[PDB]
Amino acid sequence: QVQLLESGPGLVRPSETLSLTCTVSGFSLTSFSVSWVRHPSGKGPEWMGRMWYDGYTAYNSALKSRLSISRDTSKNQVFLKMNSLQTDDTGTYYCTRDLYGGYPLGFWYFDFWGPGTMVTVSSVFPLAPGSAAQTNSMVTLGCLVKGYFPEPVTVTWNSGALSSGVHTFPAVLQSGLYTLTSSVTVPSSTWSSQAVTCNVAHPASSTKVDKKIVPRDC
Amino acid sequence: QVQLLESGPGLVRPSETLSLTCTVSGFSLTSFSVSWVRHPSGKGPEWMGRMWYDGYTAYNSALKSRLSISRDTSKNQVFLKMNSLQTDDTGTYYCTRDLYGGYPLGFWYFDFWGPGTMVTVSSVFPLAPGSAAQTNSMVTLGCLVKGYFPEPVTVTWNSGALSSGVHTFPAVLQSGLYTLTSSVTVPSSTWSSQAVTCNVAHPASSTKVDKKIVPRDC
Amino acid sequence: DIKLTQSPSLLSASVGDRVTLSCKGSQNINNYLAWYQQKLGEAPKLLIYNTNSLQTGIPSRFSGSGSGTDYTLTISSLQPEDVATYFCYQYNNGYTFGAGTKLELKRTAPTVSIFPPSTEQLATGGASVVCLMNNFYPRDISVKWKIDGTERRDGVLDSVTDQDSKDSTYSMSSTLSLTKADYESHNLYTCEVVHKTSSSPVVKSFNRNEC
Amino acid sequence: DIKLTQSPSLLSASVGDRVTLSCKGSQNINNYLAWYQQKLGEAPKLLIYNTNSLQTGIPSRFSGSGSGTDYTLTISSLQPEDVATYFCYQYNNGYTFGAGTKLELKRTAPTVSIFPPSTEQLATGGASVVCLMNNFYPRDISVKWKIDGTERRDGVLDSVTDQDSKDSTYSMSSTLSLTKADYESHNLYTCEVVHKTSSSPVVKSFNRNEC
Repeated sequence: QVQLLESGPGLVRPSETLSLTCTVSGFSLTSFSVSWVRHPSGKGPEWMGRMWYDGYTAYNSALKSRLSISRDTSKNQVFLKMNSLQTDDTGTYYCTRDLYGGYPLGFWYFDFWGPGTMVTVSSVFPLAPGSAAQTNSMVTLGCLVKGYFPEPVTVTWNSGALSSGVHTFPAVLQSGLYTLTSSVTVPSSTWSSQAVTCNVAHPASSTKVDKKIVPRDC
Repeated sequence: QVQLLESGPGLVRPSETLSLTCTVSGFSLTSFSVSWVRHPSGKGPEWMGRMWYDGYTAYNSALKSRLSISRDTSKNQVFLKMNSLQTDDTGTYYCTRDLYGGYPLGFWYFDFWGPGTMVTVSSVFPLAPGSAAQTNSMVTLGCLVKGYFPEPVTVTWNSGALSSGVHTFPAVLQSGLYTLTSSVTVPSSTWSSQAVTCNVAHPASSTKVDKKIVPRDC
Repeated sequence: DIKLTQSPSLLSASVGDRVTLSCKGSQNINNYLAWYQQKLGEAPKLLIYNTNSLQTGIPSRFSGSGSGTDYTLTISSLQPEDVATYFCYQYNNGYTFGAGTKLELKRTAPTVSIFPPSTEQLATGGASVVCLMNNFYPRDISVKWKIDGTERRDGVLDSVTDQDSKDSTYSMSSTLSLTKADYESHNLYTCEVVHKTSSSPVVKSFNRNEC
Repeated sequence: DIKLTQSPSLLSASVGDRVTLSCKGSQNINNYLAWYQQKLGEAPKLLIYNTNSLQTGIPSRFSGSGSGTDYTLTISSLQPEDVATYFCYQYNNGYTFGAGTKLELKRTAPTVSIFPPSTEQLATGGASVVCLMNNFYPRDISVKWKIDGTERRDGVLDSVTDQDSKDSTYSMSSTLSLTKADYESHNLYTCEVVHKTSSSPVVKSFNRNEC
């Protein structure tokens, strides 16, 4: 019954100050430890600091000088604050639960683009056969989420009741903007009678798009 | 890589003595100059004194008679002590870096309600729909941060993972008290399933309120 | 020292529009002038200095010119994130700023929503109703606090926010406030807006124990 | 602290195959070592901990083993959903991870389909066509975006996704995008594939106002 959710800005200007918030369920911050671990885009995990059960805090020497952890029982949170970023503090930052030395649960997951620019909502256009595919059980659809940045998006298909045959490829970088293109397979039966729909989200642009993804007519 | 942070009282009784602290980063106080500049509430910028690289200090004739600057290399700070304030000296005070004549960098920003009165923690009541708004993607919510002094409070919704659509109007004065009301705007999806919360902070009354906005029931 | 004068106290144009800003000292400023840009709750930024020289990061639509006394900052291609307050600083004689010059942009339309007192906010003999108006333009709105037919035109204050780094609109909160008393003394609670964007007026309502 | 080393950086075997992964500290780590698995865009999973001790969910093909300095994670029966990156974490001295070690299986076979712009996607001065290219085995392929006859080479950009948890295949989606314009300057739109798990390629096509 242990959670561990982490909130924080999606974008931070360099120079600035990053500040996330671990918000624990299922236990007591005075009877456990929590710490911050990051995955610097293009690197392996790195432990940053640890926030003891008795208030003491320890920092990764290297990351110490500018990173500082603390907590607030009453509301049940452990906080970061890292002043004087770089571009190469970018990536997803996680907070964890800690036992005899390592971490049993925790880690629901959290990302985190630090360049000097801003956001930019995603642009969702469907993907469908130009007549082509018809009677084969089995037809693949898709749903090109384009032009968004800092970083992820996350589509689900049909309110995630699909799942197999779902296939969201990574995304590459344009004239400074990210775009992907996720797809879905599915028997012809479901994709008449019954409707298949993608269902986009870009939480640093409170975007919550949903494009049904009907058959082409021409 | 140049920083320039300024610490100082929030409130100062009249008569008293104001005293701030420029705390430089990225340079050497024996190889640059630093000065104090202010923005008297309801007026334009005013240069106060300058603290050379060689120790000499220079004052704005006008402000000279009661303002006096000095520094402490070792710890890297440039100080300001201004004896005999008025309610005229109110407003944010900044310290700067200075080249060939003017300032390149520097300026973090730091306020000064300077009256003969005391603080007053903020009062955080929620803002939400009398049933009203339901299915439209977009729901606007908010918080009413009330009855606090001196300036400033700083609201951030969902630990600042929101941002898009975050609106915090400036505040107005009451029977001697400030109160402002920041608001947020989110897709109805995110309102239910997932929780939107504002975060209040009132530095000179070490207040750190957090009011989650649940949906009205009536 | 020298007094610096920034002629157009407030000036507004539109993306694309090339704008020109002024500042003139009361004594030959012998080309020692600098333009610092503000931007609500942020520290001033040095755009150009020594009369006409782009700082190491300010874009090129920025440009300085002048001769003792009269100087000028011109933005050849108003961008939408240029809304700011620009101050000129003169250091030939003795370090002085300028009143500054606000700078706005163009576009037009609104949006509304009302909010009653908190189950908390109430339980305190206080009940504060609010009417918020988001991302509207032009800056000119009008508000109307009316209760059951009524229209209590007092006990209400409101603010506006600055023009947007993003979609050049304004915003405006306004809150009428009263007792847990007469606020209890009514079901009905309405606020008409009125922009231009519309002739017929905008108005959202609410009824006591309803939410 | 201790530096952890994780010898084959990348190692690939086949379902069934019993694999063995290494990690060795620069100082006796006695026996506090932990293996965390990561699996692309998920949070790492604790497989075993202080040296050889199956977490309460990890199956039993996982299994720890070592003595100060040198440790080892073997997977006695590689399944297909084990491709991931495994990191070893050392907390005897000071709390450091390892470069990690990829782990790919091995297998073989493709599958394709093309998609022109959206009424929408088109309607705003742009057309982006995009050939998908699902659950194919030898990760390497290679495409070719034609156009009546024409073969525009760029203005495309693709990805491939990771090795499946389930059916150890990759996938690869790429687009080619234009102006709306010359889009709207052809009827013919085609994409040849080319794998291995055919000599003759593969290519699907698509004609303007047809769908």
